Amino acid sequence: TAFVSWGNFESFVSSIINAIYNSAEVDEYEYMKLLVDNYYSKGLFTTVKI
Amino acid sequence: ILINQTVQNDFITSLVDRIGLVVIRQVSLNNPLKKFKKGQIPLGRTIEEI
Amino acid sequence: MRITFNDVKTSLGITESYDIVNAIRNSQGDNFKSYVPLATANNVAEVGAGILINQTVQNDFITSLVDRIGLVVIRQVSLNNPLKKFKKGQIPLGRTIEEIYTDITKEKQYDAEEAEQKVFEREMPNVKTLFHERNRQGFYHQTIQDDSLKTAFVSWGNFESFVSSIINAIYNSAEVDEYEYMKLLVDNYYSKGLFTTVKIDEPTSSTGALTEFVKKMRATARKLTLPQGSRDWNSMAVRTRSYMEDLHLIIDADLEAELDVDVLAKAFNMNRTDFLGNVTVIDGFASTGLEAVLVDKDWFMVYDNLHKMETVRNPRGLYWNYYYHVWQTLSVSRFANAVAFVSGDVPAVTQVIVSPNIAAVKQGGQQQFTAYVRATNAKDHKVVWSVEGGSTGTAITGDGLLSVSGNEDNQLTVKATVDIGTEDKPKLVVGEAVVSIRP
Repeated sequence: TAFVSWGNFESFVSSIINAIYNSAEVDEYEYMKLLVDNYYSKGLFTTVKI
Repeated sequence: ILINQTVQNDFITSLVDRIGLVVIRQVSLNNPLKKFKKGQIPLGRTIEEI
Repeated sequence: MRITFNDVKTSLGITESYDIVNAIRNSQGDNFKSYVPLATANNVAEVGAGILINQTVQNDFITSLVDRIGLVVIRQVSLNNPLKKFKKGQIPLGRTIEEIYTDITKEKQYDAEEAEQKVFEREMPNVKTLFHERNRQGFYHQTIQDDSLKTAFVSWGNFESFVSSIINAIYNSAEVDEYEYMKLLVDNYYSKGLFTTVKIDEPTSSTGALTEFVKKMRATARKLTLPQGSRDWNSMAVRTRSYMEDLHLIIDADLEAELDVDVLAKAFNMNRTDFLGNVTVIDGFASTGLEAVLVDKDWFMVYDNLHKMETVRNPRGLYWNYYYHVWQTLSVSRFANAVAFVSGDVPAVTQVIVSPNIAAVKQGGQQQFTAYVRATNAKDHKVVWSVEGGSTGTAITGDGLLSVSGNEDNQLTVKATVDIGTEDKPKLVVGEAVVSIRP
């Protein structure tokens, strides 16, 4: 009921799957950053004072 | 409905609902007394009856 | 009839600082000593600035003969508008434009035992919309009295050139107005507090302040284009990214000159200091604090609906009337990145954005709202949540979770408030969302 053209309907439909993949990529980046933060939190880095 | 207002679809509240059909009503009127009419007078103004 | 003028002086509308003739005459070793040997100094001085109204001058040898006009020059001018590359196509029919964006979702943990009873569980995607419409309708009117214009010219070339210049003036005026409208778009967007404000010290106070401006510009430009995206540079607070080839920075001429003379003429390897995005120089902004604006190409939503020109003739007055009608839509998109570099005293918090701005919930329903605070400093501010439905049993928690009363039917407004003022005079910044109720 929100569309009057099948092209717009399908174009809007595909964006949901695209958003799913974007969310997956963002979460992967966040996990990779959390690895470094956790390593520092456990005190296993070599700390140089600046 | 007199004077419509914007309506959002139930699945997604951001999208708005469109219109899918417009119809133009057409009527024709006639007068029933046209059978009592006489011809035309191209030139002149007055009719004399004797 | 015969329109004539009498006893008009050559000093029409002139306020002179000093009399140059008197300065030359009363010169004793002054800087005007070089003009003493000149013979026709007074004659040159009284006419050199130009004459506004001329009169008949008789020939100096034969009094009866009258001096004639030797040369006639007609000046032509063409004006354009720099911001024409940002215009979109045409809209023949309809009025409104709808823009739709969809955002990312969340993650859930794997649970085989829990999956037994939740196979058909559903959760809706996050999408939001923006709307634009036509808002400019204008016309330009010009009259031409060609038959009565013939006595002022002696050559058909001059007559045609004058008529063509009259015609071209309309297009020049249209171009000027279009430029002004598209500058007003940016001024209005800033005035409504929708830009992301970057607080600089001053572009003219000191070289340190100017190089700090350069550093902040480069940092913001880099931050705009990260591949993973961000939701800190747009008014709709959606996760989006930009591209360096699409970023446009608009500045003014005094800032450009300050750049060139201060941090480029003394900088070895100047490529480490110059501007990053595509640079456009305008004649400044009306707003007090604005100096530079960095936007995305898709920021502008300028379309045109009508461009036509129609003429009419007066058979009794013997003249033509030309009307040039222009209709346009002038709007901007809140889904694009838009940063404004502002120097001066700006508030700590510029705006608060509630991510679901339109919602619809059931009577026994719940809804989660998220508030984004656009702060110009590094201090973190806390929000307070409220609901103005008016009925008992409807309440919002301190984390933005709203629960609706089981028996009510009223429109609900959710309000997130931040206090940036001091005691006895609070300064509140308010973000609002609208909620509809289903039975």
